[PDB]
Amino acid sequence: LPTERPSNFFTIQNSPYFAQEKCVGINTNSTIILKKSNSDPRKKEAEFKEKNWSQIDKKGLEWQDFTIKIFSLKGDLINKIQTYLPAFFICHNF
RNA sequence: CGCCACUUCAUGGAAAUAAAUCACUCACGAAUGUCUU
Repeated sequence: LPTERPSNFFTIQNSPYFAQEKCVGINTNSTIILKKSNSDPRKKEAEFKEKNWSQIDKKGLEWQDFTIKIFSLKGDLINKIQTYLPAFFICHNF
């Protein structure tokens, strides 16, 4: 973990998401750059580059509670949506 | 823990449809109804 990061910046080290593996490494385009630490060999330390953080294709975003608005002039459609909406989100990922 | 990327870049439908297609006014008015030898 680089010990200089924005307060909203967090990492999931081992995840099934294996795209964007170049975001941590050697090249200057990487968001987090690993170089061999001084003194002791191995046990490299990481540096956070905010400029590369901005130009990342995908980010893991978690928000507070947010609203979903469904509009329909058909009352029976809305009431059927109300029954199935809690089940729909439980059964699906996005 | 180390190392490492490929793939995909628009199809289907609608392509004009109805309303009004000339309306009103003037449709001849005035002079001459014989004149001069």
